[PDB]
Amino acid sequence: GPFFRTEQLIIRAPLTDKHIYQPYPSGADVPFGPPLDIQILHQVLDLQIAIENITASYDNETVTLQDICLAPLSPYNTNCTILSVLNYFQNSHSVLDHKKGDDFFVYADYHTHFLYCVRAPASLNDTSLLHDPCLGTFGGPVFPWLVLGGYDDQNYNNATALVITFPVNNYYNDTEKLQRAQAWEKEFINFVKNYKNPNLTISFTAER
Amino acid sequence: VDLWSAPSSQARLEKEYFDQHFGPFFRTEQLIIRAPLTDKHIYQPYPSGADVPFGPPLDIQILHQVLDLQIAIENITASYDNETVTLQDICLAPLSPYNTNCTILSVLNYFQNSHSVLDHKKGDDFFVYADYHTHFLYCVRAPASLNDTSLLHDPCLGTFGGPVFPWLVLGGYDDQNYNNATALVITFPVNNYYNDTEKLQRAQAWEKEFINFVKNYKNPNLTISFTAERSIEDEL
Amino acid sequence: EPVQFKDCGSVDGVIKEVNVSPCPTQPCQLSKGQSYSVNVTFTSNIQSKSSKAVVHGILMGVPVPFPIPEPDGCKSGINCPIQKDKTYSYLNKLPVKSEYPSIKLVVEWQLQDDKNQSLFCWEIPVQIVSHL
Amino acid sequence: EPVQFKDCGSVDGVIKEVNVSPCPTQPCQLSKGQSYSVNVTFTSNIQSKSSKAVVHGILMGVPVPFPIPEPDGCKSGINCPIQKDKTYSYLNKLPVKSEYPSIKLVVEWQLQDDKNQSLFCWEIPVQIVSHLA
Ligand SMILES: CC(C)CCC[C@@H](C)[C@H]1CC[C@H]2[C@@H]3CC=C4C[C@@H](OS(=O)(=O)O)CC[C@]4(C)[C@H]3CC[C@]12C
Ligand SMILES: CC(C)CCC[C@@H](C)[C@H]1CC[C@H]2[C@@H]3CC=C4C[C@@H](OS(=O)(=O)O)CC[C@]4(C)[C@H]3CC[C@]12C
Ligand SMILES: *[C@@H]1O[C@H](CO)[C@@H](O)[C@H](O)[C@H]1NC(C)=O
Ligand SMILES: *[C@@H]1O[C@H](CO)[C@@H](O)[C@H](O)[C@H]1NC(C)=O
Ligand SMILES: *[C@@H]1O[C@H](CO)[C@@H](O)[C@H](O)[C@H]1NC(C)=O
Ligand SMILES: *[C@@H]1O[C@H](CO)[C@@H](O)[C@H](O)[C@H]1NC(C)=O
Repeated sequence: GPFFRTEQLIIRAPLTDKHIYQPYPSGADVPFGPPLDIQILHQVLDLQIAIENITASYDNETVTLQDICLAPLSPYNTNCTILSVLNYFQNSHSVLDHKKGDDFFVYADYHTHFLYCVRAPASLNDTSLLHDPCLGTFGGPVFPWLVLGGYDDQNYNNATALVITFPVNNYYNDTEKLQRAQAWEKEFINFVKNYKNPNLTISFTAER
Repeated sequence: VDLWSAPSSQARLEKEYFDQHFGPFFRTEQLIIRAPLTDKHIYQPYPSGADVPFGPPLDIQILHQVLDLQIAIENITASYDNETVTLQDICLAPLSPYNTNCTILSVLNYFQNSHSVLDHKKGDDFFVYADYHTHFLYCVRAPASLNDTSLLHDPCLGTFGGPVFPWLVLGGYDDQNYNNATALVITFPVNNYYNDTEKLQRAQAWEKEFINFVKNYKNPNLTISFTAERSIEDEL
Repeated sequence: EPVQFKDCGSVDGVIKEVNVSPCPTQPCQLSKGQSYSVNVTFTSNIQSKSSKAVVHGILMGVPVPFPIPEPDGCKSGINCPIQKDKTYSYLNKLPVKSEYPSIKLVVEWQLQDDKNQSLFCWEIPVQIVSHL
Repeated sequence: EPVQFKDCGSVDGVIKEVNVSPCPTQPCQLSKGQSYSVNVTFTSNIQSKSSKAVVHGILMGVPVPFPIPEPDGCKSGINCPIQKDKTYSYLNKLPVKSEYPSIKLVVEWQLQDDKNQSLFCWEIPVQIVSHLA
């Protein structure tokens, strides 16, 4: 329930079209929605990283997302919990671009990894040539219905919107931590409100 | 004779064709990018060695965002004569059809305009032995090299088959210490089309959408200047 | 149109061009029940009395032999005997049948000479598609 | 401060905490001519009469032995004999000297018992610095 402030983003790709994944060497075509385009995913990834790098100032000290976010594995895994489809690739450009094939056709890429991870989001290893993990960076699974929208039934590949959620710890017995998170939220609102990319339509919500 | 030398001789031939066919004239679509909210950083080699300073725009996140803008610009499509006009229809790509990649003069082409090549690292469980710092430091001294001499083994040539010389894609550095650059220069050369006014009109119709797209692009981490060949004929 | 190709080991010759028609976009799309033409221009480095064409379809890294109607290159637009430094254009035309599957694969084409060595060897990406 | 560590095979014990001080940022930055303390809390799964501390510096994957003044672990905060299922804290303090080379390396620390097997085996990243970063 509560005790968790949500900084949320809804991202769509108006200037990008759906495309078809065709498995090698044959098989049924699999459609993929506009925001599941590889370049869109790279841009969204860099926006997410940028948000992770936002710094505010409170009480003569600097405040980063790491200082207010939900890090359930602290202090050995200090990675902030980020609910995002990019976390299926550990928020890594490298894992996102990871692909395998011969010199002519791709046998496995981010398409197959996506198809596997949405069915087993807690898997530490997909059962493909990639051997990549599905688990998020924060040590927990990212469920597909929380990071994708607009898809039909449970065909998550037909998603038309991406949902990126930064949960930060909420407090009722510590006004200082609340005001700190509120200052960071101010910097976050300024940043996202001054970010313009013709390939991305972005809706932002803080805990105003 | 030596059948192992086929890719090397062939790549040498592609390089020769490119520099033989680059030409002195083309339409220039240019960007000058700086990083206001990013400070310089220091690269320390493993296991030891002199520290190398790196300018603000050479931060890894800045380079990723700039690469995003570059790929997006390469994806700009315009409309003209009830027909679509992509950058590839008008870009200077000498090695076509064998190599259809558009010529892009940019530091990102030291990494073949790939996020993965940019994030390529090698090391033990704790320290990195080689990353984009070592690759950048190598390629600016040997731009035409087919491989760096490091654990990465990554090429320096930039996607169109030819070298990127550092003084063309970097600004604000001291002497020839390219790592101290404070500005990135990204150049898109477009064919002139002297005796074909139709494809010239297609080129200008793409240039207007380039100007509009870059005008509508705002990133708080970047300050972006941009010029197009169209700005000259638009006024005087 | 001239298509991109990988040389799989032409020891006794140098490929000048591999022209597949019609193939507007690459990898070449082969509509079922429809004939396509191949024209290989190469330069021979030796003199040979015969030439035998061999075709394989590579799937999952494994070559699958494909018999053609006529394997003799002397009846395929080449003036035998093959002379050194001369340039030739091997010609052929094959129909995509409806029995073929809708798969992606790599077509490998060789032309062997007297010593059973490759005057040319090339591979191109091909996808047999359905017109339905 | 509790630092991150890699377990190099603690057979006869379970590491609970590796504490290096002062180390505000990791990999631990060691200034020349200083002193740093290590405090390893672990749980022994075996009984043992003795315990010997063994330290290696791993450079480019090669372990290089580093003699420490007091290798006997029973004189470093551990009350020998060591009892099974009991928690212990190994303590030590070493100076970073000026003639040590300023270099990045991996510090491997183990504590052997009667069977010459590791009650704990851990390794952390360390950088001897001529200037901080
Ligand atoms: C230049 C180009 C246009 C030539 C086109 C030649 C094509 C039509 C031929 C050459 C090589 C052929 C393949 C070789 C090998 C196979 C495997 C075979 O699989 S099997 O199940 O029948 O054993 C099916 C036919 C198939 C795909 C053939 C299709 C037909 C095939 C692609
Ligand atoms: C608190 C703890 C985690 C750190 C304190 C211990 C440090 C200061 C010690 C442990 C392990 C030590 C290294 C072991 C091994 C070496 C290799 C040696 O190289 S050699 O070729 O000269 O023998 C130089 C000294 C050096 C780097 C030592 C420096 C000093 C060294 C890092
Ligand atoms: C095959 O290609 C060569 C070289 O382009 C050309 O000279 C020749 O006419 C072509 N053959 C046919 C039958 O078109
Ligand atoms: C000819 O050489 C090919 C290799 O290019 C080999 O596969 C084939 O078996 C050989 N045939 C004969 C009859 O030697
Ligand atoms: C060593 O660390 C443990 C970990 O909790 C602590 O209980 C103990 O008091 C420490 N000892 C010293 C001497 O600092
Ligand atoms: C004890 O074991 C270690 C490895 O666990 C080995 O390196 C050493 O040689 C052994 N003998 C000793 C320390 O006498």
